[PDB]
Amino acid sequence: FREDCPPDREELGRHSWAVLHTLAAYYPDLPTPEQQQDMAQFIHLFSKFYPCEECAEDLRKRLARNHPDTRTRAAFTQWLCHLHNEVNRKLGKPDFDCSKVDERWRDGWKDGSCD
Amino acid sequence: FREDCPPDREELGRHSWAVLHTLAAYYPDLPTPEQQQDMAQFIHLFSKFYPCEECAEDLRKRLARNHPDTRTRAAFTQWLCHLHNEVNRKLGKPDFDCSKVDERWRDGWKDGSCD
Ligand SMILES: Cc1cc2nc3c(=O)[nH]c(=O)nc-3n(C[C@H](O)[C@H](O)[C@H](O)COP(=O)(O)OP(=O)(O)OC[C@H]3O[C@@H](n4cnc5c(N)ncnc54)[C@H](O)[C@@H]3O)c2cc1C
Ligand SMILES: Cc1cc2nc3c(=O)[nH]c(=O)nc-3n(C[C@H](O)[C@H](O)[C@H](O)COP(=O)(O)OP(=O)(O)OC[C@H]3O[C@@H](n4cnc5c(N)ncnc54)[C@H](O)[C@@H]3O)c2cc1C
Repeated sequence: FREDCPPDREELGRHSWAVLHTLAAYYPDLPTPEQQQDMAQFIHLFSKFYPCEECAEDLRKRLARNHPDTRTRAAFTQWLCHLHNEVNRKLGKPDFDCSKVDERWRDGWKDGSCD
Repeated sequence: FREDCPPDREELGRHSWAVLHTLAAYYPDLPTPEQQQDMAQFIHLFSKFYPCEECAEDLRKRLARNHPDTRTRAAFTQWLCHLHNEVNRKLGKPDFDCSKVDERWRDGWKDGSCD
């Protein structure tokens, strides 16, 4: 019941996926070379400091198997959605439909259910 | 009432301070030179992509005025608490007592109110 407590692994995960998907949703459609480098490196550095060891190793192996595609906002928001679905699958959670990621993390649902 | 909606600036901020303070709380007490460099750069890259423009410019000016101290976990968790209090003050919110940051973001309150 006490809200201002350290978050657990699941709470830290929800915070972290919200931060990552939100950063992705606003990344440029046409990023410069340096922004593309900087986002890849951000993701790398995120995985280095993520404080759940099991999460982070798993994750660093995932990233080795599937490198951040930061060429454009489309590629990068989708890449990150595919990444997050691998973690969902690993954990027995259903796939998120990646075609909804702009709705979910930038624009809101088209039916107006977020307004 | 619909929970799976894009977060607003305040919601994105709570997610983001939770992610940052949590990363800090678990940073090493004796980080290697490369970890020290990597955390400074992480913070820099975070400020580059943070998607609230007003938040980010403000923030990039703050960081120019007061560089991330990543020499140790003590210095870095405190630095980040001081940073977050400047944003609190800017916004008319009261100071967070930085002496509580291990309790709040790693260990839980000493009275056991998080157990
Ligand atoms: C980088 C990272 C690695 C992690 N590794 C582990 C691990 O190894 N083991 C472990 O137990 N936990 C791990 N976690 C935590 C875990 O993924 C969940 O965050 C936590 O279990 C809470 O799950 P949840 O059901 O609340 O939804 P979350 O997975 O946290 O998702 C939050 C919301 O995002 C939306 N969403 C779901 N999937 C996608 C998607 N593919 N794309 C866009 N939006 C989506 C949905 O609205 C969902 O409610 C990791 C978290 C992160 C950020
Ligand atoms: C980097 C960054 C820059 C931002 N810039 C702006 C801006 O320019 N303008 C704007 O309107 N909003 C900005 N925000 C959002 C803003 O700071 C708040 O997150 C948002 O207004 C919600 O505030 P809150 O009252 O819910 O608590 P938050 O400030 O989000 O804090 C969440 C919790 O952290 C704990 N806490 C509070 N202070 C500290 C501290 N100093 N150290 C450790 N723990 C603490 C408390 O438990 C608090 O409830 C920024 C957010 C971030 C992450």
